[PDB]
Amino acid sequence: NLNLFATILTYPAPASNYRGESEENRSVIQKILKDGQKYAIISPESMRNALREMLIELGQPNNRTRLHSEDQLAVEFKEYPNPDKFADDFLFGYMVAQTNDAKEMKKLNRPAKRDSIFRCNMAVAVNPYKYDTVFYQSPLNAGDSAWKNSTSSALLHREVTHTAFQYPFALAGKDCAAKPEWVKALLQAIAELNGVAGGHARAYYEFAPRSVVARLTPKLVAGYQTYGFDAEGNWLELSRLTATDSDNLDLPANEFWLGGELVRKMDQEQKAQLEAMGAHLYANPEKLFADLADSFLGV
Amino acid sequence: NLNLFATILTYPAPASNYRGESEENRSVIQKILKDGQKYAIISPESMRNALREMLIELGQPNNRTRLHSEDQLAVEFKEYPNPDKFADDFLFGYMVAQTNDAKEMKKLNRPAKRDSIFRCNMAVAVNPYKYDTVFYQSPLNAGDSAWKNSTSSALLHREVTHTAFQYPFALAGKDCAAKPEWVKALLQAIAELNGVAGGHARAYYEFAPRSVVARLTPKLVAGYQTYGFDAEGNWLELSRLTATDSDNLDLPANEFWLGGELVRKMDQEQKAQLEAMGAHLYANPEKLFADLADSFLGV
Amino acid sequence: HARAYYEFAPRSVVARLTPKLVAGYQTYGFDAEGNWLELSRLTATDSDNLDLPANEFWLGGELVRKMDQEQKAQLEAMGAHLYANPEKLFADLADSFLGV
Amino acid sequence: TREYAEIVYKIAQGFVLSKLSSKHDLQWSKCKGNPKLEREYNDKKEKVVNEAFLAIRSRTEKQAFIDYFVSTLYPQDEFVDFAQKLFQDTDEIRSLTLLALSSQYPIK
Amino acid sequence: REYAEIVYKIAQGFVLSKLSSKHDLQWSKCKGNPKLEREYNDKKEKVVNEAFLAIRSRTEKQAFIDYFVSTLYPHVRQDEFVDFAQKLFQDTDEIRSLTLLALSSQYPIK
Amino acid sequence: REYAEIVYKIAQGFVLSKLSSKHDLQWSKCKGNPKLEREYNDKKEKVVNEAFLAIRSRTEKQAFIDYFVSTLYPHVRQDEFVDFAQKLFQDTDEIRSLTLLALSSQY
RNA sequence: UGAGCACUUUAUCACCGUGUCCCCAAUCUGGAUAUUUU
Repeated sequence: NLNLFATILTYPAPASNYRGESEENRSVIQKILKDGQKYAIISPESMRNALREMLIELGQPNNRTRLHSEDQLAVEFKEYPNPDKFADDFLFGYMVAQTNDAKEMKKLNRPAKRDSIFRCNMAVAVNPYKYDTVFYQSPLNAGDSAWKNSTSSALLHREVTHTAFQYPFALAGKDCAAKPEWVKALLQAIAELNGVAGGHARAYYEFAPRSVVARLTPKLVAGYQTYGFDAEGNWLELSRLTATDSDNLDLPANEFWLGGELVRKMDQEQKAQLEAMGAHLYANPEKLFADLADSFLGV
Repeated sequence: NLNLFATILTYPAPASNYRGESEENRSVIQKILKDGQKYAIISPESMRNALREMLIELGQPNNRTRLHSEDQLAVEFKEYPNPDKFADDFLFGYMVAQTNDAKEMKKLNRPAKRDSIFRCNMAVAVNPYKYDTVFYQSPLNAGDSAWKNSTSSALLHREVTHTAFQYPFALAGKDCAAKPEWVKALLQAIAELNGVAGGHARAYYEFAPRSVVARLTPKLVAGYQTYGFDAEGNWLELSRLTATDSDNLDLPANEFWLGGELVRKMDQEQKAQLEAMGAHLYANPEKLFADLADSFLGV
Repeated sequence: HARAYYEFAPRSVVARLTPKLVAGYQTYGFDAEGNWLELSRLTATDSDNLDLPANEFWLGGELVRKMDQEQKAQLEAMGAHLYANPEKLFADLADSFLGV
Repeated sequence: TREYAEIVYKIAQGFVLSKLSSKHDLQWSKCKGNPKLEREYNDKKEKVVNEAFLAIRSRTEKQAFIDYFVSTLYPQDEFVDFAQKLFQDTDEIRSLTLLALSSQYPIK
Repeated sequence: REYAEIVYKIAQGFVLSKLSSKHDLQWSKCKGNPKLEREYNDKKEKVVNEAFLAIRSRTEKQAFIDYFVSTLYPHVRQDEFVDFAQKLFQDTDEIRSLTLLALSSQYPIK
Repeated sequence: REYAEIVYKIAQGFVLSKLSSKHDLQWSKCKGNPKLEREYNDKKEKVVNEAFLAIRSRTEKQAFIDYFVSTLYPHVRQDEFVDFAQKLFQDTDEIRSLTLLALSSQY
């Protein structure tokens, strides 16, 4: 069977994400370091919520809708997680550990087991500096209104960083009942990927992908160095040189699919040279996802 | 539904904005850097106040008026934020977190949810040098008057920079009750956008837009590289070449709207050539906003 | 246990003496991950170049096989102080031991 | 004992005292004059000490290098060797400075 | 070490040179005086304060200022260490750390 | 790299040529009395310092000014001109970081 | 190198999970006189 997995990156821009929930005077964004340098941010689970929301706006069932009425966030549910009557959030009937028992396994024969069929990892930035502020401020109303917010005035500052960052993911799934429409919708929705890290009316960021690269779609898991291309520089072109070399003389090549940035500004002669099988060269990244889904899904 | 988002820039000029609130001997303007170079300034929330003020002068309700009587700034309020009886600062009934509770949710059924329906980001300059002074000075009165300001004399200097800078924004909204008049007024007011960064009687700057470009008004979110055009050079013309190419042969085009500068001084033959759909070419930027609002709003 | 197996490979095996009972270094009282071999017997032999015969008591330490080998060799003796690998070392030990 | 211990302690108390006498322009003699002026002086010292305490933790490990806030708190012949001593193995110097800041923290 | 004291030496030379530009180079008029010593240190402290303020403001321009602006206005001296006048092209950060340390020490105010 | 010393070495020959041009009998009269050296030292100081202002004025013409001046005095220029593509294709690295800070601010 | 002097502490294996928050921009101030020879 076919297994596919890909990597993307977004355009450079300023950004900042609420990540502390620890202190009020100052905000911290830095999460994890590399080789003695702090240049990585962002959580590997917020994009799950972003995908869920986008799937909600695309007409698939609203199985789990976030509601904001209480002080602490709570999420409602339907009658019960069912991976057959509906998409079950891409068939995400998850663990229900409680002493009540009396689960559907004895009534609806539902073992409560998951159908994950998805893989994702935390993003990593490419710029190390996180020691700049903006020094905004908040006022005191004192307007004799019925509500006073803080009854004080403060001079609190925030931290932002201008960076572009990469993102790997894997699927490694297989077609089943009601899957082709749902997997096709997932591949359609991953193209946009907006509204990440909740609402942000002061900083606006997008996850529109450029230079998307997917690896080894028909073959079994053999990929390596998912975090390869970086520093606004192409790196998979030498990977094709060293892994599954284009010529079938010392290392036979493989079916690859390449994004738009790596071919928009790159040597014209190389396009003709990279024609042992022609690979898959496209101008806009969104164009190739439909064809890739058609090929991998088989229909 | 239709979603629109655009980018603008202003004319080059000298400028300086109070941004330190830290020290008195010297003033600092530089905020954030890029690729090892410091060429970005300005906050993404002052223009919100500018829009609020301009909407005040346009005859919409004065829901939240800034008052200057105490040493620390305080802003008054009406009886309660209501997104129905009035514009609610473009329906900005925001969070009210207090222990009193007894909110209108139990009396007026108002969940205190604040509609946003707006997106904006911090501006970025295009010139890196911020190491010049003007070396002004302040006197000592000593005129035997009833009030002495500082009872001293100082030789303090200030920093200015001559630069033009770009500005992206997004709306991605939809028409609702009482919206068309309010969104039309917002689009009318964004054309002028004067009085930014508070009062400034010594340095006078304007946000009059030239070479405004809006993207993908009817289609869903697919835009990329909002910060593209810069260095007093057009860049979206090649974007049309590579994204939604003008000819409908290898990449079908899309409905775009272009500003005045990109067509005022540009090849005459290109106007005729760029006629696959004719796009939207206008001389003054203010002219196209009314038509764009009419088309997107539907009335 | 089979898993997490530990194996005893030779690593800088050094000791020798004339037909007299053991003494001097006492096989213990040494530091960790250092040059206990080196510090101990190099200091003793510098103090006892004439007191004990360094010709039969060959060199010590696998690290000195990488640096300052020439200086130590010239200051001590031109004896059979070869040290490249434990296998050939024990081979020449057996070669010299067949005669005795 | 001309060692690191008193040197960091001396510069720590000197640093905090100097800038509070610069920003606020206050002396301890005025503080003891009346209980009223003392408490806001204590409160002003409270804000001064904590902002450095939190921020010095913000920059950690070798990215702190030997360049610190307000240019290493702007600290003759003994300086030459002492600078070289703190040139290498800087991890303990920053850790022990937090002790001095906690010592300067007002009681109660 | 040797570079550190070299940084120390140029710090004294620059300070006295600025004093020579503003007033007399020699320092004997301010000896046991409650006013002459007061003004001598006052002009001394203000000169280093403004020079140090300019240097510490260029925080993120570490390399470039060490090529261009932090080395012209301070009159530097070279005798034989051309070989060691090379890390200024690749280090560009610790040298600044030494300079700010030297200037901070040359702040004789109680 | 190597050009750093090349610029370094040629500068002492440049200033020595400068001294030999404006001044007469060069260093042979230094052993006469320390007095005349003071005028020689102050004159050699007052010629370099005025050149500091001109050399650091503007990048474009500070090139044009220093080519003609540099071609005049030194005599080993034939070696350096034929090598490294005439200072690496005319203007590169802001004239070697402004002529290595005018030879480290004249020693 | 001598008489009480043994022979191993031995062999195997999963934590399932899932899931992040809204709000905000201040102020004033400028300076004085002065060249001649190869």
